[PDB]
Amino acid sequence: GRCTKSIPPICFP
Amino acid sequence: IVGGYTCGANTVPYQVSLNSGYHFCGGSLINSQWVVSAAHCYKSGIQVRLGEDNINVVEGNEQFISASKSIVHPSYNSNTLNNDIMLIKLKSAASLNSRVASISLPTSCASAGTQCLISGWGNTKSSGTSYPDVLKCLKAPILSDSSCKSAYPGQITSNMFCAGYLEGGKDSCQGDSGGPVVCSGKLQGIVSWGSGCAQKNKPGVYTKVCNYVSWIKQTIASN
Ligand SMILES: [Ca+2]
Ligand SMILES: [N+]
Ligand code: NA
Ligand code: NA
Ligand code: NA
Repeated sequence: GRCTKSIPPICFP
Repeated sequence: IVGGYTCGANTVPYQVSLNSGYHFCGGSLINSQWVVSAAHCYKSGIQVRLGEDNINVVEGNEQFISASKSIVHPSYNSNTLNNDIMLIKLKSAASLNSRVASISLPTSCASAGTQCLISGWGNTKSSGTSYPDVLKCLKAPILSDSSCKSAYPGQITSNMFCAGYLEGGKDSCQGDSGGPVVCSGKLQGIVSWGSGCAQKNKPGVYTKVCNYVSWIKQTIASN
């Protein structure tokens, strides 16, 4: 869903 | 980058890869010794890779330089992603040439509808994963603030903007974070976040570099 575009993504609920 | 094109070797000479034994984020060279990236890309062990095209082959033109300073904005908020900016100082100055070149900072913020170039080595698929060897590029417009906020209610701060598309198919994606959004020759954005990649009604969200030009200058001058 709502995620940063890094490897790996950091996502939020 | 989903729905983009192969840039061509060294056609985006300010694009850097941040490497920790793998590419994990992009960045933008702003002078011979400083790179702009995203705060959420901070880690130990950053090697900046300049002059890259194929990140998996030593082709010529690469410069690999360790970070010596990694400076996350002091007010970065890791839950809202406000102030999603980091400065990296290189251990030694890069050798500037036609393939390794800085990008100018904005003198003012950009208007909606301005076309920009977004680039990176991130995933090229909106469902599943495919990581490219060579740099990918996407032309994308800045969206209006009101449309950005309609798409992401309660999440867009004054330090963010949306760019891309609403019909799906064209966006930045995982592995593009930290890299450039350049609009008429100025670094206006940093790849930050979104709801998925290239999804309908969910454009990419980017850090608004024009709000940080003074902070960048003051930080570089003091370091
Ligand atoms: Ca290479
Ligand atoms: N929108
Ligand atoms: Na990582
Ligand atoms: Na979609
Ligand atoms: Na200043």
